[PDB]
Amino acid sequence: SSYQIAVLAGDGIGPEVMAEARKVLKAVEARFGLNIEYTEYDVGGIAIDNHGCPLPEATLKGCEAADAILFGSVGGPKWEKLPPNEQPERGALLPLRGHFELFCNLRPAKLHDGLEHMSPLRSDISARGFDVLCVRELTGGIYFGKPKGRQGEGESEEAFDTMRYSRREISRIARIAFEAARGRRKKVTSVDKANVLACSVLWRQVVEEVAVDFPDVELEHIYIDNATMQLLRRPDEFDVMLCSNLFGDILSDEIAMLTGSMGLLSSASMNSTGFGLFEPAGGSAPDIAGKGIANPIAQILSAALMLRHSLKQEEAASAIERAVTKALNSGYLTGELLSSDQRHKAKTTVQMGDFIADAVKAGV
Amino acid sequence: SSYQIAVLAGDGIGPEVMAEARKVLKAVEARFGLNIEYTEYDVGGIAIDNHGCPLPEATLKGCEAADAILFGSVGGPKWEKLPPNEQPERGALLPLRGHFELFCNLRPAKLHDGLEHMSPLRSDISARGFDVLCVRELTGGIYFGKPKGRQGEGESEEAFDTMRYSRREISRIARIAFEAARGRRKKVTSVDKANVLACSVLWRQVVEEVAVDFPDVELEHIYIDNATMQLLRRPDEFDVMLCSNLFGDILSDEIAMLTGSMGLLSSASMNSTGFGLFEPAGGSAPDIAGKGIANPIAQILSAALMLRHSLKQEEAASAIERAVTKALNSGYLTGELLSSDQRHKAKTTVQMGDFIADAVKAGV
Ligand SMILES: CC(C)[C@H](C(=O)O)[C@@H](O)C(=O)O
Ligand SMILES: CC(C)[C@H](C(=O)O)[C@@H](O)C(=O)O
Ligand SMILES: [Ca+2]
Ligand SMILES: [Ca+2]
Ligand SMILES: [Cl-]
Ligand SMILES: [Cl-]
Repeated sequence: SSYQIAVLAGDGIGPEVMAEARKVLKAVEARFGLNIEYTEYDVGGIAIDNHGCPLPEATLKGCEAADAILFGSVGGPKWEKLPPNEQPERGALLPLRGHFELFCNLRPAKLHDGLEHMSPLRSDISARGFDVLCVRELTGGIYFGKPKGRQGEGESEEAFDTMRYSRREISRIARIAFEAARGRRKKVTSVDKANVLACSVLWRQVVEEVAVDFPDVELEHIYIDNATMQLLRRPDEFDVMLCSNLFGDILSDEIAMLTGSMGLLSSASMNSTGFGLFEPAGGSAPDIAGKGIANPIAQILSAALMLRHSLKQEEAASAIERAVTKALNSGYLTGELLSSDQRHKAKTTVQMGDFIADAVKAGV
Repeated sequence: SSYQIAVLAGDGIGPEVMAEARKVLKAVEARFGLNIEYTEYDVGGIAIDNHGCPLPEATLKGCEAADAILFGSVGGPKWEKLPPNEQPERGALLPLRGHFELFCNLRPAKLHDGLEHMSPLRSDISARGFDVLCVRELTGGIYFGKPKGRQGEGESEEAFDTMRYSRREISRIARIAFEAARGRRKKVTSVDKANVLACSVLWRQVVEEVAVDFPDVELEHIYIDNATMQLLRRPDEFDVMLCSNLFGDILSDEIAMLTGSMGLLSSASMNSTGFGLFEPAGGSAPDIAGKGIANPIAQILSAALMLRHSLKQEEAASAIERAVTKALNSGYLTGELLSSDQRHKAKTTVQMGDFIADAVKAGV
């Protein structure tokens, strides 16, 4: 019936961009007759300010009462002297993922036509283009493995983290990657360090076991140091990249930055029942906050991921995506998408959201 | 008195490039009156073929009787179906590092003048240039931490690796990085994941403790997912990058590939007594082997690192480096350094070594 969304806009540009996502959602709600109710909750640094911790009890409970979390961004210089476990970004995101079992992170990164010049890639590499989905295991591996901590004092004081995966954890993230490849270009590149790590040995072994169910999908394996090199040089050769938690973290940010256009990229972190956490791929960009400069496209597109993946509102999700395409091909781009001689054509955050929501209303 | 070198040329191009390094060493030996004796030992795939394992007992003992290991490259398709712990690359390199306590890996990567076009970076980024030394902790962390293995069966079978660092391990790699920065551009970027990992919390804490002894060196910290993004985009902003084992592995290969010219880059892995293992940064490139095509500069420069760091032959090391510079500025470049319209000017491996050794002889 009537969906419930926990809106966790966080810090920096999170609120001003979330305002545009919500604006575009309003247009989609009216066009498709969706009944979505939203409640806002403090998270990250504003929650520390307001409630003394990055993930208040009340915010968590709001997320459990929701069908999805629409999440902005967290962190900023203000909290960047806090002891590393009280800090906003890890203190909002890791417990969210752990509590809701959001084991699947999807971060698709593509080079958009006309924006090749912005890619830090050499012009003939960006001109080939790319389109790489990183599928990253989000609730296991070295992030949540135990023992973690430290023992001892002085020179022999040591600290430790345990990277741990079971067959079950690996197979459920691998199926996600194969299924995604199946509807893309039918190739999974599994990324590990199987020459060094026992988790990676089992990782590679299991993802190969999952492959039997996808005889139309090509699987190759690559070590993470090789994957990071190869993506800099021929990112067009990857379709779906399938990674454990630490590796996926590194790789997803790497190809996102290779696009040159992070303010266009969004993220889905989902559990097996369709609940998920939907967010822009970039940070809270505190330096540009409250200035009407941030690109809201990433947050807008996060709301379209939320519609699709949690609310099963595929039409609505697709309408927002095309209203974004339309912006991008009708000269509605924020300042960071424009070369320095074109930076005077920059639209503000409000202008971007206004356009994109008008487009949805107009039947794009 | 008379130095002893264990020559472990390995597989692929390792031998034909090592022949050029040895040729250039002969010229340096004659010019500086150095008495260097060399013994060759099988390692990697040729050792599996010849002795049934990648690091024969006899090879190890040859390395213990040596002042340094001059190491080529290991691995190739031939051994790439072996169970992952019998494989040549990990089976030669990790036990070498562990046995000789080679905790310090130095991999300097710079963009050479005139070779900017080869960098996968966008032209205005490569034109700024860069010069980044990755200092990577090589004997600890998740590579050698215990417990490592697996337990269980079926879906609940799990495997595990332990990332472990002590204050002592961190402080000795950090001093190396600060000392290196001190003689470069006086900045250390320490790379960790302190927002997630207990090893990284202690890592950051300790490297900050080491910093007190280097008040002329700026220290900043960066997370590894951010470091991999930032290096793609503004690699000119880094001087020394200081990393743990897994992270340094990823980062050193990333900036090496950002140079566009891996066949020029070499590696030093050294213990605290000056013994070390010296090797080209790139692999065994099996596809181009025995064809007189491989760039020997990386192996030649590995021999100059060996002279400097193990044999305390600074003059000799410097003479080889300048003979390399001279090649590179006198039109002696192998095929992979030349744009496709200039690829007819390519020199062979023998021609490169001949030139570089002539240059040393001539008093470069
Ligand atoms: C903030 C940090 C814990 C987080 C991660 O490592 O997952 C961030 O890097 C990300 O990619 O969401
Ligand atoms: C082969 C592998 C074990 C090794 C490493 O991870 O150290 C290689 O990647 C390297 O960089 O030397
Ligand atoms: Ca990240
Ligand atoms: Ca490597
Ligand atoms: Cl992991
Ligand atoms: Cl490590």
